[PDB]
Amino acid sequence: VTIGESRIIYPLDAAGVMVSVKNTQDYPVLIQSRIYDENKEKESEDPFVVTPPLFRLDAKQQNSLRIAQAFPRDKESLKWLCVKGIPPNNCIKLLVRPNELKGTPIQFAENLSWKVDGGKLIAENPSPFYMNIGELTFGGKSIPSHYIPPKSTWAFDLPKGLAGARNVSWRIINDQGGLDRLYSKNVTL
Amino acid sequence: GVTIGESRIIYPLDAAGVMVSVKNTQDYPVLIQSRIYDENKEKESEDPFVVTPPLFRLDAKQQNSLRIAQAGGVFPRDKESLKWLCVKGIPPNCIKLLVRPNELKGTPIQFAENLSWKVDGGKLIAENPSPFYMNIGELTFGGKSIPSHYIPPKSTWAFDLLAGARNVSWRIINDQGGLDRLYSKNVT
Repeated sequence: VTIGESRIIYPLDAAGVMVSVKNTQDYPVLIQSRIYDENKEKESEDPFVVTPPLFRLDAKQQNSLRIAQAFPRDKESLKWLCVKGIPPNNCIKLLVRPNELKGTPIQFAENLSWKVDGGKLIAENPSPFYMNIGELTFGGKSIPSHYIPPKSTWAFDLPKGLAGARNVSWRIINDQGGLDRLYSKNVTL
Repeated sequence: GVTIGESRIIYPLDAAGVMVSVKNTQDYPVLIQSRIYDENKEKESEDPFVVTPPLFRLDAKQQNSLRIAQAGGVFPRDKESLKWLCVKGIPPNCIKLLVRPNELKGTPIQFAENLSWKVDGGKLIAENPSPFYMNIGELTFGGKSIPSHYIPPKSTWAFDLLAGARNVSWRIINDQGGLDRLYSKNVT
């Protein structure tokens, strides 16, 4: 059972950040750590280097990884750190954040606007931060979470029975991995 | 299996409640039992917080959320207080809960450098003058790793241990659950 949802905030053009990994089992695991693009696809040339990229983490052991940059300055960019283990898969958001950005995601959570078209509920995020939805309800039905990209949109597939629905509520996940306060709006017609 | 970073919950002292998600990573359903404990993971006579729902079903790979609401504990306004939320998954995990007065200026990383260190009685003793828990993520003394423990606010922590050694290096864990920059000092 996991509590909360960690994310890594990488200040844009920092030389690197350190990240702790822990083996929760009483057996050793070989872990491979790699940074992927926002869709967990391997990039042509990795935008980040992880050290050690591959090592043996013994039973109950904790170890630090170095993540080093190898980007727009008006908004965040999303990558993923994925740690894959086998005997000798956990993906976490790596939010590349320009120092130029003012404020934090919770200050912009209320600013999402919503439309319905083509059977989808579409969020618009005018802010420079990923609005990482952690709870989403439309017409009283839970909708699976997905981030709303900065200065962009995200369109959610809807379960049956929601034609005509108006009422959306949401919570973002804050930088600390917790769920923020609830906001409620009607869909713009 | 392999956890990345270390989540904590920041509870503003004046807040009615906070919310956190819980996920069942197994391919079978479990019943989630949640409770709040004191800083030593022991039950209090009257729980200073209430978690709802205290018991619920999470099916395979499903997630839901818990509400943690203060329930009458009187917390000081001059420093942080530490509690634990512990969750157990049962067929049909503990996280720090840091109570933070709105009166406090700054965040932990702004005071991480201010730890000072002494050695007495075979222990390495950290002094934390700040009003925040300094949650150690990495600690070395004389080049040897020392198991981490929080350094409580306006107080101290003594680590079991190197008689000649004077050089301490440390990283705290920031509010986001990540490792902060490295600091080095010699003991006083």
